[PDB]
Amino acid sequence: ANQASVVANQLIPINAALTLVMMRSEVVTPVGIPAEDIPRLVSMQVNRAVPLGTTLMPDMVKGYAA
Repeated sequence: ANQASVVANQLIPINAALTLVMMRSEVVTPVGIPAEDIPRLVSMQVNRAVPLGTTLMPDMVKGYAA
């Protein structure tokens, strides 16, 4: 597997806007939002709490559509 996903680098509280310190890139399964989309996720809000080490999925970000 070579495809990396965005993984929460800290607990992201419900309704928080994403910042760069919150997002790392890891090869995990199941695959979530592509790690190269991290720039484009900044300031978007999550619709649930995302614990440390959880893969960020399309349905967890408000307004995500790519």
